[PDB]
Amino acid sequence: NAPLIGIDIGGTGIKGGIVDLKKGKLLGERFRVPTPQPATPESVAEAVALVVAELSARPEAPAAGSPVGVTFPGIIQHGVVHSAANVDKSWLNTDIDALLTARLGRPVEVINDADAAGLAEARYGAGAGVKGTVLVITLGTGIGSAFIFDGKLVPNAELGHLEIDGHDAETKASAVARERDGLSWDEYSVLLQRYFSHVEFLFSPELFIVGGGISKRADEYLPNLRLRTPIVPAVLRNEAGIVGAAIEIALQH
Ligand SMILES: OC[C@H]1O[C@@H](O)[C@H](O)[C@@H](O)[C@@H]1O
Repeated sequence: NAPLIGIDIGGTGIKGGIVDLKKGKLLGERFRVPTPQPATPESVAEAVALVVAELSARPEAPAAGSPVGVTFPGIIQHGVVHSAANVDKSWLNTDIDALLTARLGRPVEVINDADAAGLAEARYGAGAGVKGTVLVITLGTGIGSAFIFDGKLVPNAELGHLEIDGHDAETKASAVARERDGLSWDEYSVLLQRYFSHVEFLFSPELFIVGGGISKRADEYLPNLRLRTPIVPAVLRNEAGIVGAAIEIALQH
């Protein structure tokens, strides 16, 4: 049926795509603009507007007033941001749905970035057909987590902020932390063994799906892990957030 525009707000880039929910893929190429710095509500709103404007002008674009799905790296409750771990703190308590709807001139509904990735994996990726608890852990600027149960999203799980060995988990195990501390893939594997085995004890999941940029290098560390839970890289990576954002619109509507 009718495609929907999905927007993924990341630390280094704000990208979007026209999503065909029938195939779980994008129509045409994804479009990206640099994440403004500082990334404030006002600057980010402008960047999102540019991405949406570009996609809306394409022949394969959905109706001009169709709702747009957008991701954000934080807790989202009733369109309001409740955490801003790696973004400007001015985002806290910001009604992002209202902010973007006003700027774009069409309905906009935001969802956590990891949650969106989870919806996508559950519907079109490594989580399809898997019942029970499925945890999608994304490794990038921060550590994101989508809690899926029986194919349904249990919203806003922030497992990247579990405390492990005296530290906020992502401060030591994010993709960024790995480079900052000069860790080899094997040393990083030690940190991940600790993280996943801990989360495994916390939830006894049926499956772990690893997302985020460096999940593309999963063969460098997953083979070293010794878990009771099967663990595989995510099917969608560069487009997981975009697709998941569109899925959320559909589910809500
Ligand atoms: O972007 C990945 C994750 O980073 C964490 O620091 C944020 O708290 C999460 O909301 C986000 O999903």
